[PDB]
Amino acid sequence: VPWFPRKVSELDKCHHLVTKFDPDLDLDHPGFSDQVYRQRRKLIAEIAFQYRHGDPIPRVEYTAEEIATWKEVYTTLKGLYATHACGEHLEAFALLERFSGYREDNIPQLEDVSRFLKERTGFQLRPVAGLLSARDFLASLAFRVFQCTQYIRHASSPMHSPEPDCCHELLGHVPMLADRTFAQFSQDIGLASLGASDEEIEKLSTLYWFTVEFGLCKQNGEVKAYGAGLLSSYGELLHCLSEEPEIRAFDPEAAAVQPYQDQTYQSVYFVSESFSDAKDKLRSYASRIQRPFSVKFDPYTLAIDVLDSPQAVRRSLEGVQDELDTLAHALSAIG
Amino acid sequence: VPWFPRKVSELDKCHHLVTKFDPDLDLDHPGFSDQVYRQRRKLIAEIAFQYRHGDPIPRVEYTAEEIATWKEVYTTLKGLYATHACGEHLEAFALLERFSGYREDNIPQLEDVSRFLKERTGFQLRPVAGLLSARDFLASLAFRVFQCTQYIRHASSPMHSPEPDCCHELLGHVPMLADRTFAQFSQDIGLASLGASDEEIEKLSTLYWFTVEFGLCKQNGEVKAYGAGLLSSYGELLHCLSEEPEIRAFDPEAAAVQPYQDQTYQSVYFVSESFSDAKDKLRSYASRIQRPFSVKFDPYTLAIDVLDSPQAVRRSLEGVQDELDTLAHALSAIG
Amino acid sequence: VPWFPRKVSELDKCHHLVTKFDPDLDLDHPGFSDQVYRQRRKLIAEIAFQYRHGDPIPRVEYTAEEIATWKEVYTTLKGLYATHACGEHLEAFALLERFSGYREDNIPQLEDVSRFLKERTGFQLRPVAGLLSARDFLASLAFRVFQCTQYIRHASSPMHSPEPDCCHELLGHVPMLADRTFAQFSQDIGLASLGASDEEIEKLSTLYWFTVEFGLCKQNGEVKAYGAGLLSSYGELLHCLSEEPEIRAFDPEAAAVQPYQDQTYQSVYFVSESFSDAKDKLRSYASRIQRPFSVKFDPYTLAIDVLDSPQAVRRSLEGVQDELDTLAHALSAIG
Amino acid sequence: VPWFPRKVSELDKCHHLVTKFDPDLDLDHPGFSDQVYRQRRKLIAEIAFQYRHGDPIPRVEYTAEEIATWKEVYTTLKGLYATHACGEHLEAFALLERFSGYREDNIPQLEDVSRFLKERTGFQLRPVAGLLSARDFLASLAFRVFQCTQYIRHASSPMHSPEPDCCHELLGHVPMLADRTFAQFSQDIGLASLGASDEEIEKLSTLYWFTVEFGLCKQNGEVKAYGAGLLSSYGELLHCLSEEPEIRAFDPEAAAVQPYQDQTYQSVYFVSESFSDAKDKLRSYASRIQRPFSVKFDPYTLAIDVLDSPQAVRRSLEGVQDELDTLAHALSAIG
Amino acid sequence: SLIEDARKEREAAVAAAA
Amino acid sequence: SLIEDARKEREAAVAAAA
Amino acid sequence: SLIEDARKEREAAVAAAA
Amino acid sequence: SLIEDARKEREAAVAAAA
Ligand SMILES: NCCc1ccc(O)c(O)c1
Ligand SMILES: NCCc1ccc(O)c(O)c1
Ligand SMILES: NCCc1ccc(O)c(O)c1
Ligand SMILES: NCCc1ccc(O)c(O)c1
Ligand SMILES: [Fe+3]
Ligand SMILES: [Fe+3]
Ligand SMILES: [Fe+3]
Ligand SMILES: [Fe+3]
Repeated sequence: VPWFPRKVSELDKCHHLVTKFDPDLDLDHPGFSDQVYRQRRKLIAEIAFQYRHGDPIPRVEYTAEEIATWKEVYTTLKGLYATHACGEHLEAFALLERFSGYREDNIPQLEDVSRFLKERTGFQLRPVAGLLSARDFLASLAFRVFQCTQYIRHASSPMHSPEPDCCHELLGHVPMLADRTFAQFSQDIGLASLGASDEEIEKLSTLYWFTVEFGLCKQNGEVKAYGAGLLSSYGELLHCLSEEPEIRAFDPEAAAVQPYQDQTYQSVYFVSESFSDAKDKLRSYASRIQRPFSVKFDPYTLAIDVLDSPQAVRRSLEGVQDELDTLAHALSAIG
Repeated sequence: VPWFPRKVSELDKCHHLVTKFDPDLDLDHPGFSDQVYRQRRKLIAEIAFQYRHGDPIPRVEYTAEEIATWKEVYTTLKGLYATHACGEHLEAFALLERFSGYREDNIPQLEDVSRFLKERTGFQLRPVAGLLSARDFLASLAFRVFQCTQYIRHASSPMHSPEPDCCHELLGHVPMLADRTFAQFSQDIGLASLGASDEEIEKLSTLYWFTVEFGLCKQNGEVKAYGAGLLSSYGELLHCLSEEPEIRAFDPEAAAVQPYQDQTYQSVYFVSESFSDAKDKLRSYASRIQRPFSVKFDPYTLAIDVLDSPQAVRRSLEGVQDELDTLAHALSAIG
Repeated sequence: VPWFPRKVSELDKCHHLVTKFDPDLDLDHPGFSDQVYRQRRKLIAEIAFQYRHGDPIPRVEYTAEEIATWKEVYTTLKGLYATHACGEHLEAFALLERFSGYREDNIPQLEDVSRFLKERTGFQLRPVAGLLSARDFLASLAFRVFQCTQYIRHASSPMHSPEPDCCHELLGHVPMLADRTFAQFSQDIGLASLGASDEEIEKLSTLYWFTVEFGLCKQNGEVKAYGAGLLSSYGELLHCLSEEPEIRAFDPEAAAVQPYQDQTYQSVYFVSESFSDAKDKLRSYASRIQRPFSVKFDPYTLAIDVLDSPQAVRRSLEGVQDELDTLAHALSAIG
Repeated sequence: VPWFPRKVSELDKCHHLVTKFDPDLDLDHPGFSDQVYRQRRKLIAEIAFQYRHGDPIPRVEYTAEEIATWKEVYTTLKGLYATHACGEHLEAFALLERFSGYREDNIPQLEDVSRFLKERTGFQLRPVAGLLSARDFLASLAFRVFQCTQYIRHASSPMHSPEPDCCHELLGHVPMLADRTFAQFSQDIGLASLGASDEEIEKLSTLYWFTVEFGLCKQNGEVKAYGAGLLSSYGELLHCLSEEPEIRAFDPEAAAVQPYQDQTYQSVYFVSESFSDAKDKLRSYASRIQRPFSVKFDPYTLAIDVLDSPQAVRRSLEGVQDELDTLAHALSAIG
Repeated sequence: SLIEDARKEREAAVAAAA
Repeated sequence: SLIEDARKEREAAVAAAA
Repeated sequence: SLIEDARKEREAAVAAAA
Repeated sequence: SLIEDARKEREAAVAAAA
């Protein structure tokens, strides 16, 4: 049976011990030839690898090249976010810009943003770099923690980045992660991903790429795109809503088997009328996914407990019924 | 209507802004004449006042006098904890000593211990010093955060401390806070304390002194004391179980009105057969306590939401029913 | 505010006191000229009006004309039920024929059938005749009791009946009422109908005609019709599945406003993928329907309690949480 | 494994088929020598044995001897019910006398009373006579149906009856059965009794004799007796509250093993502060009682379903969560 | 048939209003 | 009376055992 | 110690009242 | 990118099998 962590404690320990000295090459990618970019990657790797769970996120200074790119991307993308964006995304940056400091002239840090997300939506960011496997990334998603990188895309191609960077995750992902319903929907995916077999890991991971990175929804009577990739690429932002690419109703099985492409735009899209429809369907899909047990999350301790015996189920149930009694007394007091 | 904080954000901000430059005198107390003790108090105050929510707890070095006192108290108290102690207390330090490093020769720090408690029981410690009011202390208890001080008792009276210090809270309180059922019981008190009137604050606070600092229970067929004060004073440790002091069944109203004494041992004791009996009784007592609304805690964001309208109740209810459906699917998958 | 009954006690009393001597004319309808038919109507009315709640259903003997019609309709309809029927409908009569005695040569009674439905699905039939208003019929539906008539259609038109009779309800309705999910779905409609305003009564009633009497569903990969009218008329049975009539996805608002016709086939159809989709949508529709209170049903006493104050909500909640604790203990015992 | 019925259908069938021609002798008992009493017993047996589930209770006429005894007992007991009675008992007969017709000069029937109890508390009475075994009696209690006899005690000893009769059950039991909380408490006993082993049947049955027939409670600041036997015997009515008999706190194990006596007053009494305390304690006791499965009751169909697999648990859970959603929507609509 | 019931209920309700 | 019922059930159950 | 806290809270609250 | 991850996980898992 595949091994999976049980809580954040082993996640940092085992993952930071077995893995070591794994620098990224990315030579064939556009740019990545200047020695400065290699130094930044080394700086990010040392900050990431040596980081321990629960410690504050180290601050990283930014030179002119990255700040200038942030200003250009922020100004261009911000002027287009009025269209093709989703309701939660709009107020997402609106509050963030007023509080997190999102501006073209001012690129925010990680510690300040991480505090804001955890305080509001209970989300924390792990500044990881290099290659990320599937199980570890999904496991982090289960704990409601999103892996992130400190460096940004190469200045050679400001419009698009061959590999995900800070700006891509910050723009495409951060506004969506702020959504409470979406946050819970993402968390369920992580829990389901835990303990998934080799094929199952691919199956569940396939939905993320076709749902999180690229996604469509119909709210307020108009269709909008919520996928991080759709809102991250200016060219893809117009293309996603364009009728040229294929658009189909969201389907778990279809997305997990639908063929994909790399280094190219996307023509196959899945659209969900409401996020809740995706939520329960995945949970039903997860139930359909064979597993010798289940999984539960405890926010009181940020721990994960296996669900394989009735006694464990009763343990959680007892706490559940306690809340109802507390709420019932509150209802009696009120009115 | 009395003002109360809604989340940790304002708790640190408003409390650290209105309050300022409030050193402790404690001159008439035994000792407190050496300039060194005053310097330590100033060091603790500066570390405490300048601390911000979410930051790591600064490490404080210990000289010989405090470490020697820790060794003596640890050795003497540890040899007596085999009796008069409660079941949860025993394994409390047993795991802590193996992991937290509790030993007479080695006095642990705050950052390491704080991490352990939050990871297991989701508890965090705020290194506060000086005088603590009632509402703020209860409000912190509501958020499951326990206020603590860095300095220890005066070396003049190692057996007992005129004022609570690190050793008192660490020994009397920390083992009890580690209890899951007790942790939830303490949390309910904090929630009830929130918004309590002047008299109500006293009433709810009265139970804490007669229940948390001093408490008795009957488990495994023998009576044991769980109050922090009972397990903190060697003389009171024998006195509490002694038949000389008055012992009575736990009663919310009786404790909240029962007369008290200071700078002297305790003769009136309240004993609860089980912690759950205390839990529901207080919740019923809280329901009896008039309040224009209710209060709820969200572990996903560590936030507190007022309970005054059905819409807010439905908001929590929707999440509650979602958990049952998730658990129901897990049950279907299992077996 | 419109008056509504609170339990079965007043339902029988007030309805059987205010209403009296209300014979049906039905002269312009096909047949209804023979004195025998008028005598049967009088016999049904006297049995119906004088009946009291909780009493056994009086047995009514059948002559050759009705039994012969039952044999013809049963034989013809039974040979076609293999197609256009729904899964629950199939086993519905299969068990009924084996137990209730459904056969062309043997027409069952009401007392035996009523016992079977209540025992399995907790449904009881009230042998009512004459004109039935909207509020009373919906109120009966709320209590899970279905009004029924003893006499059957006129022998002049065995294929179709200008007015509903025993055979229509027995074939079109009885198999569907046996469905547990459908039974609960129908019950929710009755509860929502209670207290509905004049326009609201029409709105909720409109869904019944477009959903219960005529309905479509997609199960097992094929589309089948569950409406009583669709399965009651041989000509309409083929027409309903035919592509000539308009077919549209089920919509509460659309059905409640969609124009209707009488004494003619139906061309507008609403299809629901699953019964649960209809269930929650109506409940959401009911929530959308303004009402100064809510309504709840108590199977332990077959009573209906208004839902206008939190205290009433808590009353039901306390019983709800008791069941979870009982189930939780059962789970602990098992395994 | 012991056989147990699953619903009322087999309860009547198998019990009325295996058992047959089982008249009662009761010759050594006081009286029972007049031929008239034997004829009444035969009349009761024929009415009881031939009765079928769901049929109306046949009316039985009363001569002068029984009506005169009813008047004497009613007048004497009614004048003493002002003391030693419990709160629910008081209003129990008060409503019954106003509605059920409870009076010394007028002895009510069974059909009218049975309708009243089922309508309010959902209780039905089975007019059974002769010897009643343990499993069948407990099984009936599980379905919330109370076995009863039509004949009354012998006129030779109006003060006390050597064997239970209609007056004993009507006075001692009927007022208590009307209590909603007590009704549910009694129902839980029946469910637990189902499937109990030979020793377990005795153990659970022992609590009934020491709790239902004889019971004490402390409400409104005074101690009152709720046991049917205590409120049925005038001499025992004063004796039960008297200090001469032993009085002890209610204990499941103690009652199930505590020695008993027959044809004599009772000196050992169990007192429960509140009915709920008895309720949960028995449920915990039932959980302690080994059983390869659990049991659940469905009021919608008055059926009993075994609880041995998670799938069955989920089936009930799905309905449970549906109620919360319906209630949640009702809460949203209100206010 | 529901059409007739809807109007019948509406006219009956409004009959007393006037 | 329950005493007699308890023994009656026990003896009846054990009667077939022997 | 709670005794002093109770009076301290009460006197502080009532101090502004007068 | 998930395509490469899926194959990478599959080949890594099956590499030890052979
Ligand atoms: N495509 C590289 C892997 C990856 C996975 C998820 C992301 O959100 C992301 O930006 C990048
Ligand atoms: N007595 C000073 C106030 C105080 C309150 C609670 C404690 O646990 C404690 O150690 C001290
Ligand atoms: N159309 C007459 C009224 C009516 C309403 C509902 C029915 O199911 C039915 O058979 C008849
Ligand atoms: N003692 C005979 C058996 C019996 C059991 C329960 C009763 O309530 C009752 O009146 C009689
Ligand atoms: Fe991405
Ligand atoms: Fe303390
Ligand atoms: Fe019909
Ligand atoms: Fe009795």
